[PDB]
Amino acid sequence: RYEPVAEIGVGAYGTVYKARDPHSGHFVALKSVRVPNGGGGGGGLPISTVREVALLRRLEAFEHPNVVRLMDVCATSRTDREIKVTLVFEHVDQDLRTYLDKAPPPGLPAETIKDLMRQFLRGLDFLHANCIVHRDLKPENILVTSGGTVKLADFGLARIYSYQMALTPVVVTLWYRAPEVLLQSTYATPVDMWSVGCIFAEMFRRKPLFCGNSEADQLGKIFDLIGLPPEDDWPRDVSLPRGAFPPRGPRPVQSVVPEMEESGAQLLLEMLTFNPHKRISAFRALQHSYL
Amino acid sequence: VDYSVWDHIEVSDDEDETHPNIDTASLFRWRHQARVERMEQFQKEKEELDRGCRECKRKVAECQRKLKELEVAEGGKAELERLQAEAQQLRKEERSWEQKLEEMRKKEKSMPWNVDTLSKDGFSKSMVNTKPEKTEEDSEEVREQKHKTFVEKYEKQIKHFGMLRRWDDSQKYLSDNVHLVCEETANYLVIWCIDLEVEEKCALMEQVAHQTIVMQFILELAKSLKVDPRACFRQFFTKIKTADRQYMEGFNDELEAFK
Amino acid sequence: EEVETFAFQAEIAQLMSLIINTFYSNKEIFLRELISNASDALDKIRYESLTDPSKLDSGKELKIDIIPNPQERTLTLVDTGIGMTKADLINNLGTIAKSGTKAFMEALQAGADISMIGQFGVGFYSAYLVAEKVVVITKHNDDEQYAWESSAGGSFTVRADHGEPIGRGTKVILHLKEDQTEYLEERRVKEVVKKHSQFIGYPITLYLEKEREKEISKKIKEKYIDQEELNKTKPIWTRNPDDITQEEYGEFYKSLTNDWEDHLAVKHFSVEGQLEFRALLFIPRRAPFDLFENKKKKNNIKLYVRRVFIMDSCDELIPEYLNFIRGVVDSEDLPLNISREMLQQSKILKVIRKNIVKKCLELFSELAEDKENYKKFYEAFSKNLKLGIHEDSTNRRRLSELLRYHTSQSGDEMTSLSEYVSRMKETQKSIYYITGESKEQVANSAFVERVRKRGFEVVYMTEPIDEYCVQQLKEFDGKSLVSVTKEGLELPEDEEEKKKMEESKAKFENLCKLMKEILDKKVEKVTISNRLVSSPCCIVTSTYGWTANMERIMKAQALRDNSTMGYMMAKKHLEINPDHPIVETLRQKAEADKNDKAVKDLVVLLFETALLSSGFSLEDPQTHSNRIYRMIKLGLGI
Amino acid sequence: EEVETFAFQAEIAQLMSLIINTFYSNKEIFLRELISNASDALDKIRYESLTDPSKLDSGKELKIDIIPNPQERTLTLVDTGIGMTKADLINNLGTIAKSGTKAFMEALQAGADISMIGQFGVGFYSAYLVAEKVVVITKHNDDEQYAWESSAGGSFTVRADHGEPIGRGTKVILHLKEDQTEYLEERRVKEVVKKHSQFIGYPITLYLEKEKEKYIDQEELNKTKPIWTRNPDDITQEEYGEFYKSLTNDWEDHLAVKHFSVEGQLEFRALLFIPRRAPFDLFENKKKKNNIKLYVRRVFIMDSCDELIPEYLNFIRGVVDSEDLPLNISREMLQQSKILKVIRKNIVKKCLELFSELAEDKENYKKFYEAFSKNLKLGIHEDSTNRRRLSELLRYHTSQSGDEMTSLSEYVSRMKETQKSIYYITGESKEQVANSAFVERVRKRGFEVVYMTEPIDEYCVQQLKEFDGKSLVSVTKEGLELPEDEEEKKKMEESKAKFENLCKLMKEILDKKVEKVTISNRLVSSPCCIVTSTYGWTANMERIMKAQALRDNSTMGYMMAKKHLEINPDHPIVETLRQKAEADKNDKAVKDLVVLLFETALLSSGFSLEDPQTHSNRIYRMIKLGLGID
Ligand SMILES: Nc1ncnc2c1ncn2[C@@H]1O[C@H](COP(=O)(O)OP(=O)(O)OP(=O)(O)O)[C@@H](O)[C@H]1O
Ligand SMILES: Nc1ncnc2c1ncn2[C@@H]1O[C@H](COP(=O)(O)OP(=O)(O)OP(=O)(O)O)[C@@H](O)[C@H]1O
Ligand SMILES: [Mg+2]
Ligand SMILES: [Mg+2]
Repeated sequence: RYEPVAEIGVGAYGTVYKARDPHSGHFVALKSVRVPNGGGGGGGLPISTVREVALLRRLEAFEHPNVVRLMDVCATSRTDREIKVTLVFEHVDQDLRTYLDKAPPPGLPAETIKDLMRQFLRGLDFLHANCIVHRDLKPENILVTSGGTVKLADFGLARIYSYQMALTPVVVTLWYRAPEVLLQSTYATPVDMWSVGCIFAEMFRRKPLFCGNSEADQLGKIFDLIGLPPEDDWPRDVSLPRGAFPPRGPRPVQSVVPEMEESGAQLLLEMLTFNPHKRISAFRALQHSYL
Repeated sequence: VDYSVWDHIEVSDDEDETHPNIDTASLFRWRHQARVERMEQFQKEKEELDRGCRECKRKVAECQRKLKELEVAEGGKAELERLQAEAQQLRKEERSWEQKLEEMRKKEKSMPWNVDTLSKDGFSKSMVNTKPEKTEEDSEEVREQKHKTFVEKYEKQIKHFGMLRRWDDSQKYLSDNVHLVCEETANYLVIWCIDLEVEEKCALMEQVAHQTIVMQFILELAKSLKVDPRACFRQFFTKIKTADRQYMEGFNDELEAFK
Repeated sequence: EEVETFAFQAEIAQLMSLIINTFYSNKEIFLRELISNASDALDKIRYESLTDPSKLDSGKELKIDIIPNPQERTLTLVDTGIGMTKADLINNLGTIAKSGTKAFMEALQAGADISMIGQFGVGFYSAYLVAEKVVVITKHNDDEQYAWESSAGGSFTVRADHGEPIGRGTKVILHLKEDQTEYLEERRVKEVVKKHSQFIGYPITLYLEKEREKEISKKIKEKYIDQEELNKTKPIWTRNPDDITQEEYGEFYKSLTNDWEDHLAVKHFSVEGQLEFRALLFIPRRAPFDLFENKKKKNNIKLYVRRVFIMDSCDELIPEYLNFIRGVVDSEDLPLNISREMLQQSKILKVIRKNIVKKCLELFSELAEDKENYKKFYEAFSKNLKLGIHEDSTNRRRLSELLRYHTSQSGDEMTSLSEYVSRMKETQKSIYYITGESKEQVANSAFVERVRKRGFEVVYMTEPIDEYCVQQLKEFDGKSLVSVTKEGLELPEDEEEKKKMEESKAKFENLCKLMKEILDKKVEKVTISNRLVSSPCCIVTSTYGWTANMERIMKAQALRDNSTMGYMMAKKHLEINPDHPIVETLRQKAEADKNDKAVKDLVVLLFETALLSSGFSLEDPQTHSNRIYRMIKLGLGI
Repeated sequence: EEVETFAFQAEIAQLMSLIINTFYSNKEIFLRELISNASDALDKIRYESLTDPSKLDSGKELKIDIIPNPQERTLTLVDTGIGMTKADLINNLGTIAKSGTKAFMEALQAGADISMIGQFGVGFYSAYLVAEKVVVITKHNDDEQYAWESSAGGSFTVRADHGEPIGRGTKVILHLKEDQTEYLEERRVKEVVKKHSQFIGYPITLYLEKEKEKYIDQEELNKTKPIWTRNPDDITQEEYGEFYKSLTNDWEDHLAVKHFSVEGQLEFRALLFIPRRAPFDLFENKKKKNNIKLYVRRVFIMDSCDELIPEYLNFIRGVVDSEDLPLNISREMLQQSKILKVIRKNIVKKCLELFSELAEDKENYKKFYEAFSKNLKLGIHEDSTNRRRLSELLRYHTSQSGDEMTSLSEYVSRMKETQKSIYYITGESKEQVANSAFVERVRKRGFEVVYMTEPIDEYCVQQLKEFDGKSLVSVTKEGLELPEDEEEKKKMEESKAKFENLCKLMKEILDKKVEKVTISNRLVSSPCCIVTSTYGWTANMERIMKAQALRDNSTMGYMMAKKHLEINPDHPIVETLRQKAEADKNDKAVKDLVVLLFETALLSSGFSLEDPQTHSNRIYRMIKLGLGID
């Protein structure tokens, strides 16, 4: 009630501040305590701060002229919380997979995806700057927060799945793994982006871009969109029977993937391109006008 | 004048090197892993280079023994020359393994500092303060010495408490002067009030009496809770800031009775 | 004895190493100080050419260029500034604690608008933090081209013109250390200069190997990058506020922070006192996701000295509750220490803060006029307001005026407490309000029934932070605040009806007694209040402290389960509605048989539901539901 | 020729003004620097006397005397060191960035136990931050007594002193500036002493004009002694207790203490202390994090526990005294903060070891845990790398326990041979969760649950996904798995069909109040109960998160878990309802009952009640019906 102007040291009533009575001008200790209500014993309103301050106002009624007491007819909030202010925050468990389960039918707002895309790629630039190796990064290792922020976690099998995990982390359809994974080579910027490139298409479709069985068969689905050449555009690190993959044309990503704006179709096609050296870096894609 | 020795410290959990789109809960774990893998690779390499060096060393050492033997051999000097060249190559190989080891030494010099390279566990000694042996002292015998010297030692400080009025100042005061939370203090305050009455200092007497019952209040529920008053005096100011008008006045009534 | 006089000496051999090694912790200042020196030299020209245009006959363009050379592991700073003479290289550049900017400080009596940045005469030597060797090739118009050269080894040299065309300013050759190659990276260069040369008057460009398509043109892209962009953001507060429009000011905000949307509310602050400074305040159109992540370091209000980023200690620059206003504070009168990383005499910032806060409050007041955008502002940062109200004692006289609430008379319209007060009745001497878990809860609370029947307006409050603010704010515009949830809710009413209530109290006197006994150790006081209309009874809070909404808040939010406070701070009172059919019946039933356990059980039921209806938790909800199930079974014939 | 060579120069006139204006920020540190220099000189004596004891003939006492003089507004500092020769006064004292401490340290290269500081060579000039003029009077054992006078005006003078003799050492006269008289205050002096001189090896005394107003020798000014410098094996519990009490000013001694030192490129000694009780301001956001203080050579540098230790460990008191850190020219700041992070890591490891050993001491651990389990749980929440270690320290009450807490590993040791998960229940109170319907069948199936009654447990359990290979499961969520006898399974499927249309009816009645209506054997004594979907907040988490004043309400759109109505087909009520559905599924009274039961279950299940008033109004109506009112 009183108009606060200054501050008294910290003690029983915490940070006791100092006010003046809006009407009489009398000074007062702006004492404060946290305020709950009931407990395990039922409701309430456990003894009584609800009249403790009445004591303090009773002391004011006595005017006993040495009664520093709590301001106004309530246990005023003058820096409350015991007294002691403390914060605690919740971890976000909103898995990208959950996002997609909560997401709408094929044609997921390209602009939303653009924002999440550039967040992802920006995250990658950091990860590439820190040489973070994680060819095993899959949709479920991507966190999408309630504020619409992409966060990356679980950087490769070396430090993940320390507790109960999948029995087919690799056997499962690897439609989200780069050809370089399917070729049994290694991790690279293009590998990472190939993975998420399909994920981005999944986001647009709310449904995996490709879906094969074996690594070669998975490529057999991949090739249907990006196109296929014979054994003359294959990398050295190839475990798959390169050259035994009958050549075929590409299928305009723009038309295949729902709401895939041509600029993003180009970025995706570049991310999906079989040859890792014909792909686009996270930085280049990040800085592309599409995003 | 030169602290460059600490310009290359690597910290795997460095929270000042993070990113908005990265979950560092696992990134830091990745960094740990990378550090370990790199050390394993480094150590492997060094050992293999050392091995190779020692092998070529032994090979040329034995060849040199053989060179002496071929020199001695009656016509073995033709073979000697052949072996000399081979021994030279073995020495050159040894050398190149050592040159690689020198490069490993250079790599060690370039190595980042961390909890495994900066230092070792020079000394560690734990201790849990269990005890000091279930016992008990006669508080009257303690008082006989304490009341007489403690009160005089802290007489002014006891009086300073008696001169307080704000509930918060009383808490902080005893928080700073925890050794004053006892009966000897309260007893002085009672005696002091009597002396103040005699000296016609009733205004002060009344305030001292207020603080007298504050110390008595601390003693009151400390006994009820079966705990050392100094361990819970802060809960009396917590109780005071929380207890009902009717019941805190009732606690003040019980308090006045306790005194 | 004989008094001998000695001059103080200096062990330069040690001193030099201390300058390099012990003066700085952050090697990023390398480029900052180098650029600063270049801009000082450019300022020197500006003055000289200002008073004498022929001073530009050997070059008019004023700028700072940075060219990295990875193939050498060196950096080149191109200073198109006035440069130095041979004597200056020897005297100024080659002397510790020596600066020619002081000469300009004294010489420029006419050049009052020429502000040199810094003046210690030692920052140059910080170059050797990351450089093995530095060569400064320069040609001041009053001398020839010379190549100053040193590795900071206790000596330096000066060489004659080597033919590398420098007719103005200087070429600083920075030979980087083996382990300082990160400063050859575009990214790294940009990271540093963006934090230190942000508002340099003269444009800074980088000459970088341009990432490009293979030169097979078939395709080909440009070979080099001209990164002028580094200084695309100019000082705004330096111009006249009246001549600054949003077409540029809003753009500044968007460049101030990565936000592709103009600001919500802004305030230019011009200080012409001892602490001369100018500042721009920016309020976002929405709160940030991490707004309350106080674990993070603040950086909204930044402190610049002579347009150079020095500090961003918002902890000192602004209040915690104002940690949403982004902006720039720029002063040329600040006493920075030798490192220029920290302002000496923090009391300066204490004054600066107070002054800024005053303008924040004025901005908020200005916003209050624009109800549309005010409501947008208010809702975006209502918690921050309430936090200021909660924490900032002194300025609540302005912050409480910014409060806006939904009431029983305004309904869905959020209104000012001043509007509330101006519309108070002649009997309405106190502001009535109610807090709770939600609008529809308090809007249907038993506590506001009579209050509405008495024609009083009830302010509806729902946030936990509101629950703080109601404890704090208990008077506004001369009239106190009374929660309708509290006991002693003295509504203005007809004395004769009070008499009727006293007669009702006599009527239900024995009932209240019986109920208290039934609810012994459950409720402190069972009594009667006409605040209730449709309800037979209601657990009511006391005039002070803990209230219906409060447990939810503090018991669950506080990490410290201060069980003393948890067990020392709440009673319980039960109001009775003497006009309610059940209450009437209960009286009759008590009179019929006060020992009728069934009636007693009914009282307990009603008690528990009184707790529920008032937003209180039960000691064992399962037994409550068990009673319910029992009653259901009775209804079902089970 | 084409190049000229020059030595680097220094403009001392400006340099000096920089020294006493820009090199320092705080000014009270002038005592630290001058006292430090005294202790360096006192160590010089000690060493020299080790080789030649007759050097102690000119006084055998090593100390620092502080004598304020308000009548002049000056401060006399008497340093009983060796002293400075005339040459030293003009060479070392009168030279910037130069100290003979190093020369002495060069003498000490022959082998010594001597430890001095002073690698910058400028500390002396900090005196002029506060003093207008400084006079240094000294008498070296190998020279005469000389007065050295300067106001830092670019020059200084030296003359042989007269009058009072100095056996050895030097006296510093601080002609304090008119606005620096605050340093004549006892409190102010002691403040600085306690700030940076609390562990100076030599006696520092403060003379005060007190009863008869004469200079009283405050010998106890720095009576506090270093303990980590002593051999830990020779330090008793009483000594560790006294140190803790002196360190923290807590009358109560510590719960536990641990000495810790590292050697190598990083080198330090330290004492860590666990307090027996938590502080009333433990979680205060504005509390200075200075529980453990940082020293170099027993000289206070800083106490920034914000980086030194984890926030969840911000209760451990102690001292870390390093041997050699990269202090800035301003010693108050340390270069290369990554060093502190390394130190932190080493400390954390040792704290965890101490905690483990404390856990071995069950009785004191229980005491510890009761006081600092909150911090432990915060560690579970915050620290992703030591969580596993911290989880071993967790203790909860469980079904098979009394009021005695038990570890998760102990729970695991009592798990059934077919039990693949840890059953638990969260809530506001032990009694609340003890009476929950969710643990009734669990008990009927012979299972133990973990009782979690603290709000933080929602954050803790969020991270406790698996323990010792065992998964964890809440009894309050959907999908609660308990042993399913194939016979019973068949019977349950029969029951599902039996109450199929009943559940459909209930859903039609409460279509927008419940996501799914179904029977479940998780219930025993209750007719029905509301469960939480595995996705989103629990009823408890909802209630708790709603408490947060600073919570963003829009995040609930991602956290509002689905509610489902569990039905217990074994009750007469449920059976009656089935029969009533058959009699007339459109019976309004039955429908009202269904709604009643739902709200009854929801409320008693710990879920937020939409409208307590309307709920109670229904009750009042039913009461009126029982009373015959209307
Ligand atoms: N690029 C440059 N062009 C012209 N003069 C320079 C340059 N770099 C250094 N100097 C010389 O150094 C002097 C001061 O530089 P220095 O930075 O060392 O001191 P300062 O800039 O005055 O303040 P600070 O020492 O804090 O930077 C200038 O007056 C000038 O003589
Ligand atoms: N009590 C003393 N007795 C003898 N000599 C002293 C005393 N105090 C200071 N000196 C002399 O003062 C000179 C100046 O050194 P100064 O203390 O300024 O550097 P430092 O303090 O040793 O280094 P730092 O700046 O790191 O503290 C030293 O050479 C030292 O011999
Ligand atoms: Mg400069
Ligand atoms: Mg010294």
